[PDB]
Amino acid sequence: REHWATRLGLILAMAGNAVGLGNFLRFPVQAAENGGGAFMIPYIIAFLLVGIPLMWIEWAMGRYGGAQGHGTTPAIFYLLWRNRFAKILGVFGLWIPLVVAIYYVYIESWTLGFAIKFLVGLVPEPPPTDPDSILRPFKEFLYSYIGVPKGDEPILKPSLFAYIVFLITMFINVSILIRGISKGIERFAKIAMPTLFILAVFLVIRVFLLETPNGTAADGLNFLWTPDFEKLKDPGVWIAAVGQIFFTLSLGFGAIITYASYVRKDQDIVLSGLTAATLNEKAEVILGGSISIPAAVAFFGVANAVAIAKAGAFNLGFITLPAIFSQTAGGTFLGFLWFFLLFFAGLTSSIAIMQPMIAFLEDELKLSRKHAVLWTAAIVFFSAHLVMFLNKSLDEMDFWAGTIGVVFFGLTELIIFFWIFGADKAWEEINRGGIIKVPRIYYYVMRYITPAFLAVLLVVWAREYIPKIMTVWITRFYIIGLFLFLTFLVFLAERR
Ligand code: MET
Ligand code: NA
Ligand code: NA
Repeated sequence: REHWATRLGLILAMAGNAVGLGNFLRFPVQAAENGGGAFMIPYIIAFLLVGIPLMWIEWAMGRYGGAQGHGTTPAIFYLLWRNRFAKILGVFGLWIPLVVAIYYVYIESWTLGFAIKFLVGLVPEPPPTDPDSILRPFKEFLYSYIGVPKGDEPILKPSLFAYIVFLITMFINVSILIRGISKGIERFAKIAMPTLFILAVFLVIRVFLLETPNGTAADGLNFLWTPDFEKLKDPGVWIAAVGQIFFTLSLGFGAIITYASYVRKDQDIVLSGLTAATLNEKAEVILGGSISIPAAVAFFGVANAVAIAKAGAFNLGFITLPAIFSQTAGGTFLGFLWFFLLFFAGLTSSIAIMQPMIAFLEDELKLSRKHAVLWTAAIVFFSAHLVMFLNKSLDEMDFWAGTIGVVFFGLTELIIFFWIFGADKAWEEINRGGIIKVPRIYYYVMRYITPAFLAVLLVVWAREYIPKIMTVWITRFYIIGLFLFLTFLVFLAERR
């Protein structure tokens, strides 16, 4: 079985798995929509009670399975719980990263295409002192690239350039993935993560220098770090906080498990997972939180920044921030750096979510690495046409697979590992070979606090939020077919 070549490379590949678009696009939106600093008290709490324990649990399950040649949750759930229903529940660990990949690589292609056009200077030229006169050209720029209808008709018409960039992005993902774990993902992570850090630091420094008559970036930093204890009672704040922790840490996507399956049987996983989780949080709260919101607040004020963030997740990243840059010296090249930062973040994360499907085809169906990568590329590329041309299909996939799915699967893996497989056996497997050992209190957090926390979250989410959500049926129909297809592939694997 393949294994990570170096200790540093494993850490940077796991950091590249965690540090993604969610750090710079989803997190600023989630923070601004939920009270700014009010979002930060539950966030930190969730990171301590859910993020860190589930990270260690997914690392342990990955390495345990990889020691037996299984990097995917169907086989791993069966090894932890010899039952056919465990294999069915494992199918979710292939279904989530596939559906997430279908729209995540497409969003990644957006960043690459915007990076290209901004580098070449093919950007709108707003008239040099109206907020709408500056925002509207970039709103049309994004709407033309993805093909947003001027009305609400549910058909999208992406530009030919966007489609070509999507093919190029799929090609780039394949070129990295086809070279394996050590010579592909690891070697590229060693390059992308320093590039990602440097770009983020330069953007943070440049944003800190922004001052307009409406405020400064310091006001955005204040808003982000001003506590609001009156929101701690709101369940919606905790739902967003835990969902953001799940998303940003790649928990419940099956990616951490698959990556950890290439960690050697005796190599450390406690400090490694802790370092990767800490690197992700530094990138998120320090770097991600200091670019979008501070620049937005500096130009528009705290009032309009929150309103723009409420306009959607893409508005802050693809319309507002490029427009704000368009009013500063050289801001087009600054916008290029922003989208290039986003692209490397998306790329290091997209290779991670597509590795589970690759690992299943390699481990269980005995396909070659080339054919596993190429067939995974085919399934993702083909299925992506649904997201490309059917309006609001991307949102439905992110809800079922990337939002409810990850929390349900996180509770599922925790219960299989710490309740069915054995709390003491799981604790021994987590701490085995660790350069440091997990604090004793976390044993009770993993056994009682985390599953009770996640169970209450899911119950609240089901009773209070999902009935309202219940052409979206086309997307539901298709992703159900994807689950049946993976179920059939699991059936073929066990029959072999
Ligand atoms: C594509 S891996 C899941 C998302 C990733 N953790 C992010 O923060 O963007
Ligand atoms: Na992240
Ligand atoms: Na990434």
